[PDB]
Amino acid sequence: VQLLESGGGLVQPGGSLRLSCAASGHYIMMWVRQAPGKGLEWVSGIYGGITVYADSVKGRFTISRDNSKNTLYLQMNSLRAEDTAVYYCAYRRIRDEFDIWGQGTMVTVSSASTKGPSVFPLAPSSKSTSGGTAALGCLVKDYFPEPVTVSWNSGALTSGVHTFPAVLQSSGLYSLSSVVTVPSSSLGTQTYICNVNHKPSNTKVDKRVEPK
Amino acid sequence: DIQMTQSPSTLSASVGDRVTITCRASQSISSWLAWYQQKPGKAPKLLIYKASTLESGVPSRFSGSGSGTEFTLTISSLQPDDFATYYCQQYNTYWTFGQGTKVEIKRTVAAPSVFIFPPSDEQLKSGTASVVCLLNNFYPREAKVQWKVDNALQSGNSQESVTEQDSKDSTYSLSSTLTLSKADYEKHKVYACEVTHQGLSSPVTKSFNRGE
Ligand SMILES: [Cl-]
Repeated sequence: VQLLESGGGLVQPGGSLRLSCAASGHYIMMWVRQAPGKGLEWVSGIYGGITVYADSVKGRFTISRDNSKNTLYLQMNSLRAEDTAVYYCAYRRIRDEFDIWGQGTMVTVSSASTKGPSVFPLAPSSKSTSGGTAALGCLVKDYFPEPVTVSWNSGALTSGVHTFPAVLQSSGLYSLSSVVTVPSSSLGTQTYICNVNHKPSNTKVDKRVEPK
Repeated sequence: DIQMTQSPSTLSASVGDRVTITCRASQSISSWLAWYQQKPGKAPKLLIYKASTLESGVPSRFSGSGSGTEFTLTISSLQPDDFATYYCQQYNTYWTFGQGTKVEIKRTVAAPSVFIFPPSDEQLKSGTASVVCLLNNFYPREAKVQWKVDNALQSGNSQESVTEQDSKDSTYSLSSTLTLSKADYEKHKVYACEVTHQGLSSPVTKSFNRGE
């Protein structure tokens, strides 16, 4: 068995999408979703063609199947920010496998447009210098959509580097910082440059982070 | 209406340890309980169904026990592949998932090194000020960050982000970002980040004076 999912994408609030999950190779079929940072959430099922819904989506989503196409659908109307999630389909036996899961399709509900990040220095100073070690970094702010990547010194500095998971701001744009700890002794010797790439906007930025 | 609650929410363990996760139902679900494993970025994988039946191809170190309202997943000897998040699911009435239990790698206590970064003059020209507080390479994950602006405690104007456990040293790092308009930022002098953590015998504060 394989389940092939599609139909996920970016849509503005109030918009609609139709997800598909096509089987290859008795049933109960489910849709289950996972918002960023959150747990699994069952949202709809079809078992006669009996259909059921979670309270969170009832009245907005509709589950159906086309037996001739071996394909399960989820029609999603009146979408909201909180519907942003990865949507999985799962087939449950009613092979020796009890479950078959799809790989997921991403749904993003937002009116933001593609936008490259700002890149601001996080300069080392006495306020970021503890016992021979200094911290420095770059703040990669106000981009859409995910993802960005950050390197240091074009990949030459990897030790001590932490690039944080993005947060969604109330503006609807993403932000993250990337930081590195180095010897405070290296601050006048060695140069530190963050290399930021945001493929969706064709943005590639190099920023030198100079010590105070 | 069937609520599923797991305990603990996070468990810290070592390779070779025997580990137990509990799942409770708000009303009896008889033996209609499944356990899942999920890794970051991936569809969940079924481990156990009908409370105690091992799914095809799942390692024999996983086992499930219990019935009615109380269930247990046991991993007899933990392996590196097993650090992950685990979800129970009731399927008495539709599907409902528990909130997840994260199994992470135990190590010694390590206090965070704390660093504060004022906003760049460069950003201030944007009309916004981001003040960044970094907590680096600490364990365990639980920590508290308070922002204080001229000794006044702040709320609702910050966002946190945390890394996944480091693959070499098993620590976490955390960023907290305070965001203010330029005008609001210019009203105050002293900006401080106060950090509480098990490894610190008292809270650590890093601070600066705007412009100094
Ligand atoms: Cl659920």
